[PDB]
Amino acid sequence: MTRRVAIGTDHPAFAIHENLILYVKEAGDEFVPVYCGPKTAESVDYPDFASRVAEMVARKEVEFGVLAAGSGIGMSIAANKVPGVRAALCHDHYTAAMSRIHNDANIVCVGERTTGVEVIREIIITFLQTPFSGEERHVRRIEKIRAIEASHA
Amino acid sequence: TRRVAIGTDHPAFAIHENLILYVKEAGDEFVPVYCGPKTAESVDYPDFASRVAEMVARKEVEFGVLAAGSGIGMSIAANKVPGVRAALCHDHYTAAMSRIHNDANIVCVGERTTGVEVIREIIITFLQTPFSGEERHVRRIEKIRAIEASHA
Amino acid sequence: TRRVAIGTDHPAFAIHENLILYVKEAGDEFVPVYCGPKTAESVDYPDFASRVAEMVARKEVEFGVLAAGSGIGMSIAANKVPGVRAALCHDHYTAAMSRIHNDANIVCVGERTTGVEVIREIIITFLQTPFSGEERHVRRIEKIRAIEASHA
Amino acid sequence: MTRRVAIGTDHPAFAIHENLILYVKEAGDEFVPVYCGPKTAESVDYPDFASRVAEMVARKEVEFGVLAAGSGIGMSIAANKVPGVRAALCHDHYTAAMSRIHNDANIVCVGERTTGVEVIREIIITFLQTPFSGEERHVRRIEKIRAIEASHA
Repeated sequence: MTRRVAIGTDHPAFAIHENLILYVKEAGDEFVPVYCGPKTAESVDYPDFASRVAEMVARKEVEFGVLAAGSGIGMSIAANKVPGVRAALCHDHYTAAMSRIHNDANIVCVGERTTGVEVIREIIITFLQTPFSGEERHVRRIEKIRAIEASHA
Repeated sequence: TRRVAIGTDHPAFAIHENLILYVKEAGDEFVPVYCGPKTAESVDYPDFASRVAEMVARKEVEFGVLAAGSGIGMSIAANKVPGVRAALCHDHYTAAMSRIHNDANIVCVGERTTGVEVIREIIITFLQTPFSGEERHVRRIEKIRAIEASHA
Repeated sequence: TRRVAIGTDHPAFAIHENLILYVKEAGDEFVPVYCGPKTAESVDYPDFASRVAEMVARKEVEFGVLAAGSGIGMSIAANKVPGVRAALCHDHYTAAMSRIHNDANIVCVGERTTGVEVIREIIITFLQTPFSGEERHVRRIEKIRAIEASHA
Repeated sequence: MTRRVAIGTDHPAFAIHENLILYVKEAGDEFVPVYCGPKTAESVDYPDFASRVAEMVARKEVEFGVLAAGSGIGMSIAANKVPGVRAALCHDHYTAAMSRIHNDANIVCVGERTTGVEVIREIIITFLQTPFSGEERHVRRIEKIRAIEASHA
């Protein structure tokens, strides 16, 4: 009945991982943060934690992923390489909402070096709270994304 | 000659001629190859993403540009193609860093989120900015390829 | 009835009917009063900023909306009018916080920087979000009035 | 021959004031940061430091101002109430450049809670390095801003 939300970061975004845990809780009591990012401030490679969270989402161990890094760009590239993952790099409320409404995104990506924590807060909450629309055209398009995955499997 | 395949969906069709011009503005060496819809009628972004992304994957063009409503769908779909690194950019900084850190080969923009002058800036910056070639970045990009390999 | 004066310059003239509609979308109580140019020919933003800002200052309308290329000129000029608090917004968060913290009475947007769907979001959020009325915010807003007074 | 750049913040942006000093220097050796923000992390009111920096710019004690706060919105409202000041709230490279090119802005405002430090870095550098265009229409429009000031003096 509650909804698990896996969280990953690289090194620069480690400073805000408690923030991320908190922002997930702020979305609602039904959202459970599962912190899977570095345990310390040590330099890491983003694809390893993108992969870690992405696989959890793909295997359905969690419903949602949060990936925070310098820019979030590498996070969104790495995570989308995992089949079943729809990872959206968001920079504001609008992209966060539309990633859910149009793309039924299951991973939100943000940049610690690009986006202020209060906007990251807003992004995480909006992403978790905004439902997928279910509308015919979006379903068809998401299915075409799945078709692209299959053709390369 | 550095060829740049351009794809859009319906809302971004209205600015396709802008994208063609912005690519050229990046320098004489940059050659736009328009692969988007030829009318304003509604299409599905993954069809145009795939088309551009396959061209990049297969080395038929060096770069792609995908423009849609938000660009989010474009970046999800394009990245499903092995060898693609598609970066959804919303400013100069992300456009630059996508090349510097990630050696992105596709740039994604939202026509409904980002004004055309910033889209212009994004495209020019993306094409002009070189990959750093720095050690850690090369290692991380290979790690992306190792994720692809693990699912192929 | 909560009246909202709308002003633009030339690049934002193309979306003036959008702004009129976005104001209405904020709720039935919101009434757009268009005070921008009536043709696409080039104008000077401070003329339209002043016009809208004077209406807000004089209490003839509750709110203003200024749309230009970047909105930066709009926000500089509008703020030169005593009683105006003009907020240049580029997303939902700034639009909300301009009302919550600053009790902004004019919202400024760039047609060349910010896509129309985000402009739509900015306008709706700006108009719908109430000022917090919190103590520190009231004190700081009065401090803004004391800066005006010190130069009048 | 060098160019003084006054820096102010409120409380939340105090954490990054050394960043701001550094970013001004990064624009070039000709740019001299003059830190005028809070000396400590104590809660302050943004208009007081906006005023402080704005007056310095208006009196021409410095050429440029940097104001960093939560959102930067209040900073840009307060600073523009000082005659002679053209304070631009910027959130990216484009607005930073155009504030100089079109508006000959003399104060840049940023939000610590909205904009990541690396974008703030880019904003400050672009603002300081980008020249005013001098073009006829911008001069006329800036003069109309001055005219608005006069009519309320």
